[PDB]
Amino acid sequence: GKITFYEDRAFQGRSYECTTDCPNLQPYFSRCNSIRVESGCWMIYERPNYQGHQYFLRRGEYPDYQQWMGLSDSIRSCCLIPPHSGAYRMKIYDRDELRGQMSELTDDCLSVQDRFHLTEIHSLNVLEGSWILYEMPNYRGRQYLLRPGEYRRFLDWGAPNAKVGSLRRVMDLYL
Repeated sequence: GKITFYEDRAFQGRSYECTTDCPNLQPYFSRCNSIRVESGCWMIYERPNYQGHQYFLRRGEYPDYQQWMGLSDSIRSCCLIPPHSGAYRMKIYDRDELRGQMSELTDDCLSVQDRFHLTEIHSLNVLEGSWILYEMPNYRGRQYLLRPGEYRRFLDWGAPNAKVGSLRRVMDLYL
Protein backbone atom coordinates (compact mmCIF):
# COMPACT_ATOMS: atom_id res chain seq x y z
CA GLY A 1 0.00 0.00 0.00
CA LYS A 2 0.97 3.65 -0.39
CA ILE A 3 -0.50 6.80 1.13
CA THR A 4 0.64 10.42 0.99
CA PHE A 5 -0.27 13.10 3.53
CA TYR A 6 -0.36 16.83 2.67
CA GLU A 7 -0.41 19.67 5.22
CA ASP A 8 -2.75 21.81 3.13
CA ARG A 9 -5.88 21.13 1.09
CA ALA A 10 -5.91 20.05 -2.55
CA PHE A 11 -2.55 18.27 -2.15
CA GLN A 12 -0.62 21.41 -1.26
CA GLY A 13 2.20 22.12 1.16
CA ARG A 14 4.71 19.77 2.74
CA SER A 15 3.93 16.08 2.33
CA TYR A 16 5.02 12.69 3.65
CA GLU A 17 4.64 9.29 1.99
CA CYS A 18 4.03 6.04 3.90
CA THR A 19 4.00 2.43 2.71
CA THR A 20 3.65 0.74 6.10
CA ASP A 21 2.22 1.28 9.59
CA CYS A 22 3.46 4.38 11.42
CA PRO A 23 2.61 4.94 15.12
CA ASN A 24 3.75 8.58 15.08
CA LEU A 25 3.54 10.93 12.10
CA GLN A 26 4.14 14.07 14.17
CA PRO A 27 7.86 14.18 13.24
CA TYR A 28 6.97 14.49 9.55
CA PHE A 29 4.07 16.95 9.44
CA SER A 30 2.10 19.15 11.85
CA ARG A 31 -1.28 18.92 10.12
CA CYS A 32 -3.04 17.04 7.33
CA ASN A 33 -5.67 18.63 5.09
CA SER A 34 -5.54 16.34 2.05
CA ILE A 35 -4.48 12.80 1.22
CA ARG A 36 -3.70 10.74 -1.86
CA VAL A 37 -4.05 6.99 -1.40
CA GLU A 38 -2.17 5.46 -4.31
CA SER A 39 -3.02 1.93 -3.19
CA GLY A 40 -4.26 -0.17 -0.30
CA CYS A 41 -6.66 0.18 2.60
CA TRP A 42 -5.71 2.46 5.47
CA MET A 43 -6.96 3.49 8.87
CA ILE A 44 -5.68 6.90 9.90
CA TYR A 45 -5.77 8.22 13.45
CA GLU A 46 -6.10 11.53 15.24
CA ARG A 47 -3.49 10.63 17.87
CA PRO A 48 -0.20 8.69 17.94
CA ASN A 49 -0.14 4.94 18.55
CA TYR A 50 -3.47 4.37 16.79
CA GLN A 51 -5.45 6.30 19.40
CA GLY A 52 -8.28 8.80 19.12
CA HIS A 53 -10.76 9.22 16.26
CA GLN A 54 -10.32 6.69 13.43
CA TYR A 55 -10.98 7.08 9.70
CA PHE A 56 -11.00 4.50 6.90
CA LEU A 57 -9.52 5.35 3.49
CA ARG A 58 -9.07 3.40 0.25
CA ARG A 59 -7.46 4.17 -3.10
CA GLY A 60 -8.54 7.65 -4.13
CA GLU A 61 -7.83 11.33 -3.74
CA TYR A 62 -9.08 13.31 -0.76
CA PRO A 63 -8.70 17.09 -1.34
CA ASP A 64 -10.03 17.93 2.14
CA TYR A 65 -10.46 16.09 5.43
CA GLN A 66 -14.23 16.12 5.04
CA GLN A 67 -13.72 13.69 2.15
CA TRP A 68 -12.66 10.91 4.53
CA MET A 69 -15.42 11.96 6.93
CA GLY A 70 -12.75 13.54 9.10
CA LEU A 71 -13.39 16.01 11.90
CA SER A 72 -10.17 18.01 11.55
CA ASP A 73 -6.67 18.16 10.11
CA SER A 74 -5.13 16.29 13.04
CA ILE A 75 -3.68 12.96 11.87
CA ARG A 76 -0.85 11.45 13.92
CA SER A 77 -0.69 7.72 13.14
CA CYS A 78 -1.72 5.33 10.38
CA CYS A 79 -1.92 1.63 9.73
CA LEU A 80 -1.94 -0.34 6.50
CA ILE A 81 -4.72 -2.90 6.60
CA PRO A 82 -3.44 -6.19 5.13
CA PRO A 83 -5.11 -7.06 1.81
CA HIS A 84 -7.57 -9.94 2.07
CA SER A 85 -8.75 -12.52 -0.48
CA GLY A 86 -11.71 -14.86 -0.39
CA ALA A 87 -14.68 -14.66 1.95
CA TYR A 88 -14.85 -12.34 4.93
CA ARG A 89 -16.33 -13.64 8.17
CA MET A 90 -17.35 -12.37 11.58
CA LYS A 91 -19.72 -13.49 14.30
CA ILE A 92 -21.67 -11.03 16.44
CA TYR A 93 -23.09 -11.80 19.88
CA ASP A 94 -25.78 -10.04 21.92
CA ARG A 95 -23.90 -10.65 25.19
CA ASP A 96 -20.27 -10.22 26.29
CA GLU A 97 -17.59 -12.93 26.17
CA LEU A 98 -18.99 -14.41 22.95
CA ARG A 99 -22.20 -15.62 24.61
CA GLY A 100 -25.88 -15.13 23.83
CA GLN A 101 -27.61 -15.09 20.45
CA MET A 102 -25.05 -15.32 17.65
CA SER A 103 -25.22 -14.52 13.94
CA GLU A 104 -22.56 -14.73 11.27
CA LEU A 105 -21.78 -12.14 8.60
CA THR A 106 -19.93 -13.01 5.39
CA ASP A 107 -20.84 -9.80 3.55
CA ASP A 108 -21.46 -6.11 4.31
CA CYS A 109 -24.31 -4.95 6.53
CA LEU A 110 -25.59 -1.42 5.88
CA SER A 111 -28.15 -1.62 8.67
CA VAL A 112 -27.66 -3.90 11.66
CA GLN A 113 -31.19 -2.95 12.71
CA ASP A 114 -32.82 -4.03 9.45
CA ARG A 115 -30.73 -7.21 9.22
CA PHE A 116 -30.58 -8.48 12.82
CA HIS A 117 -33.10 -6.24 14.58
CA LEU A 118 -30.27 -5.22 16.90
CA THR A 119 -29.06 -1.73 17.84
CA GLU A 120 -26.14 -2.93 19.97
CA ILE A 121 -23.53 -5.68 19.66
CA HIS A 122 -21.80 -6.87 22.84
CA SER A 123 -19.02 -9.16 21.62
CA LEU A 124 -17.49 -10.12 18.29
CA ASN A 125 -15.30 -12.73 16.67
CA VAL A 126 -13.75 -11.45 13.45
CA LEU A 127 -12.61 -14.68 11.82
CA GLU A 128 -11.70 -13.66 8.26
CA GLY A 129 -10.69 -10.25 6.95
CA SER A 130 -10.73 -6.79 8.52
CA TRP A 131 -13.94 -4.78 8.94
CA ILE A 132 -15.03 -1.28 9.91
CA LEU A 133 -17.65 -0.92 12.64
CA TYR A 134 -19.81 2.21 12.29
CA GLU A 135 -21.86 3.88 15.01
CA MET A 136 -24.63 4.69 12.53
CA PRO A 137 -26.27 2.87 9.60
CA ASN A 138 -25.00 3.36 6.05
CA TYR A 139 -21.36 3.73 7.08
CA ARG A 140 -21.84 6.96 9.04
CA GLY A 141 -20.88 8.19 12.50
CA ARG A 142 -17.82 7.18 14.53
CA GLN A 143 -15.62 4.50 12.95
CA TYR A 144 -13.80 1.61 14.62
CA LEU A 145 -11.36 -0.66 12.79
CA LEU A 146 -12.01 -4.33 13.51
CA ARG A 147 -8.93 -6.46 12.91
CA PRO A 148 -9.31 -10.26 12.87
CA GLY A 149 -9.71 -11.67 16.37
CA GLU A 150 -11.95 -11.85 19.42
CA TYR A 151 -13.55 -8.78 20.99
CA ARG A 152 -15.04 -9.76 24.35
CA ARG A 153 -16.69 -6.40 25.07
CA PHE A 154 -17.34 -3.11 23.23
CA LEU A 155 -14.44 -1.48 25.06
CA ASP A 156 -12.17 -3.80 23.08
CA TRP A 157 -12.86 -2.08 19.76
CA GLY A 158 -12.50 1.33 21.38
CA ALA A 159 -16.13 2.45 21.50
CA PRO A 160 -17.78 4.29 24.45
CA ASN A 161 -20.81 2.01 24.26
CA ALA A 162 -22.20 -1.05 22.44
CA LYS A 163 -24.21 0.79 19.78
CA VAL A 164 -23.58 -0.40 16.22
CA GLY A 165 -25.24 0.84 13.04
CA SER A 166 -23.37 -0.85 10.20
CA LEU A 167 -20.48 -3.21 9.43
CA ARG A 168 -18.22 -2.98 6.40
CA ARG A 169 -15.67 -5.41 4.97
CA VAL A 170 -12.33 -3.71 4.38
CA MET A 171 -11.40 -4.19 0.72
CA ASP A 172 -9.68 -1.86 -1.71
CA LEU A 173 -11.55 0.04 -4.37
CA TYR A 174 -12.52 -2.41 -7.09
CA LEU A 175 -10.49 -2.07 -10.28
